[PDB]
Amino acid sequence: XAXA
Amino acid sequence: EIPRESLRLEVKLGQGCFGEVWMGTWNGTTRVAIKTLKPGTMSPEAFLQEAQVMKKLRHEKLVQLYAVVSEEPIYIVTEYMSKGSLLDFLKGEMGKYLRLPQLVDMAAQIASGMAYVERMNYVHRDLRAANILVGENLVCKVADFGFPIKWTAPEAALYGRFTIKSDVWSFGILLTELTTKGRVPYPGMVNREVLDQVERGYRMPCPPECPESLHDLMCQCWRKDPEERPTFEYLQAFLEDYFTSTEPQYQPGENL
Repeated sequence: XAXA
Repeated sequence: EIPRESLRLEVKLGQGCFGEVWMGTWNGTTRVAIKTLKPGTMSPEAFLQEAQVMKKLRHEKLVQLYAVVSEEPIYIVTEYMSKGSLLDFLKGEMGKYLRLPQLVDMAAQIASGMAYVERMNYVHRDLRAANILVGENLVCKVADFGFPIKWTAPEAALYGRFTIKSDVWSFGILLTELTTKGRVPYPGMVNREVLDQVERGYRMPCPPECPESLHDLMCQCWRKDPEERPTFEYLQAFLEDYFTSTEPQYQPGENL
């Protein structure tokens, strides 16, 4: 969610 | 917390809805991965406290938090997993070559990291192949602690009952991503169609070349009644013993  | 100046963001590894991920260095001596929270998505002080709980958890199968930058944009310094995400790993070159022992091996490691979370009275909330990171020699680690409706348990998606037993449901789904080599759950069904079918008792059938013994474990993770789904301690052990206790007559096929 910060990188999928 | 650490001086943002000691951090260097070399390569961008990917971008998501709430920030980005970068390979880089720390103190010039340490290869790290830096996650960035794109401002305006999360209140700082808020994310601030959820993060303190990321410090407490320390396991061999949980991507380790190294340091943090409190100033926006927020930097989360963690450990670098060379092979990226498991979903990427599975969908990529190696998917062709991975067989059941490697897959069942990777699942056990995840069950291991989750058995630790289980003991810690914690819950992940967002368990799926996209949140498993792979390193060297097939080392898998659970990352990014919590929409993926197809990975979510009915009682969680509808009534917000998130428990370690809703992660067990997510794990059973993860198991199909492994046996399918990265394919999306409930192929041909959109979330609403999934939500409605699962409510009526529908469960995914046995993936091609997948053994019934392994599919049966999935269905146990997919029981309607939460407290009737097995623990991660059970899943960990079952998977570790798989080819001795459960499938000793196992023979490699075309894909599995």
